[PDB]
Amino acid sequence: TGGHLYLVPTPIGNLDDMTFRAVKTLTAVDLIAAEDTRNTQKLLNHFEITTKQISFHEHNTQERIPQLIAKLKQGMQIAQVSDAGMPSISDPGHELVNACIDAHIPVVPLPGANAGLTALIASGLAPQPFYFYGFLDRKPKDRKAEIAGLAQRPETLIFYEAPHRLKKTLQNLAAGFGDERPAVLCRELTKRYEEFLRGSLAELANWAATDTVRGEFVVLVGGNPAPT
Amino acid sequence: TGGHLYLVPTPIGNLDDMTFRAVKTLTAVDLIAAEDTRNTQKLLNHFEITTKQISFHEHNTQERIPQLIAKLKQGMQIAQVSDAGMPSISDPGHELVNACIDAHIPVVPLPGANAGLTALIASGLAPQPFYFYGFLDRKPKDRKAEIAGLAQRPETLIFYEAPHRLKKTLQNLAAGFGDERPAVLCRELTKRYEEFLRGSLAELANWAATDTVRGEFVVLVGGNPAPT
Repeated sequence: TGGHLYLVPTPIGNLDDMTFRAVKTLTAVDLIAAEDTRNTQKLLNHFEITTKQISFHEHNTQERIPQLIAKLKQGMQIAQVSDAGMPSISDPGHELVNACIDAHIPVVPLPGANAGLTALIASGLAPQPFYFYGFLDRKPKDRKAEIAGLAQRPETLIFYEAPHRLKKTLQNLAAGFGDERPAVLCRELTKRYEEFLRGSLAELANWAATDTVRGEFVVLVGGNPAPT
Repeated sequence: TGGHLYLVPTPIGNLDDMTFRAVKTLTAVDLIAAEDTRNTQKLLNHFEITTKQISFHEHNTQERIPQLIAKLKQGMQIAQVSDAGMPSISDPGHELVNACIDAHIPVVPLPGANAGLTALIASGLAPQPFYFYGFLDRKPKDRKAEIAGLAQRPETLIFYEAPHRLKKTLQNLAAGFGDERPAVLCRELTKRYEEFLRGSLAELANWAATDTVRGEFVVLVGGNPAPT
């Protein structure tokens, strides 16, 4: 059996969100390439997986990718996992995938947890068509602009936001889209205090300024109801 | 404990793509609302789940939703599952979710299999931002038009297509986007003969005319490299 790269999703805060095939695959490969081996090691212990790990992240790629490709061309079975959910949505994973396609190594993606889509289905927002975006820009000036250039998308839009940034990002959202644009926040997805907060953007920006904001948020935004 | 609606993803052709929490949840609820109880019953047997089912699909919604809401307001724990993967992306599920939000019943989405995203991560196409679309229009005239109105999206686009329609849809894609637009087909995702075919749209339309086309396809299309 030739070398195969397996893309394996991991839980987003609930260990039972692991799949049977994820367990078997991580047990079966010769090596697991992880963003955070210390964090990943916790997951493997809980499922009693003994597979060795190798670190693989954004400070590693230029050194790690050729090492990984080489072991794959030798016939090694390798898994790539991220810190939470769906790997290879981000650059370091996506980059290893392209190297595999280039070296004609097969890539087997396992289906599994994705926070943006999991939130989407419970949001009450129209779940199809949809535009997954992720984090808005870190730089204040660059964010206000990428929002304005999205104010006409007619579909549900999906963002992620870090807690300390939620308030300001909701305000910009409301500035660039309109206060009365429907939206939904998903806090603590898959954990004890999982919570959806639904309302307008103005309404949710306000709420963000009054509360203890903890944990990563999914921020869902209804599309423009009359574009162009 | 109040009534809760659980949205539970099911495999897309591999039974190990089931999650631990999916098993526990379907074991724990009082009732499971399924698109195809006969097909769903097979899944429950294999995991030895004995929970009763109730049919729920697009010919059922107007009768079933009020029945379901009522049992939820009584305190019943109910799960909704689709025929494959991620439920409540489609109308009948989405519609039950809105009724829950309206009646202030909690909705707990479980993370799980989604064919469009699972393909995406192995495609070699830029996986972020992305625009999940699903099936293009059934009516020939309405398809050629919805394609032209997407020819400027700069992100990866994700469609689904039925086998007998793959050839014609690839041709229209190439007519409305340009022959040289990069694309990827994902055939038999998660099954024995799982396969990604990567190349230009012209290239893949051609291939569709020469081969035995079986099973549902994911069809991924790179974004316009210079919009507007």
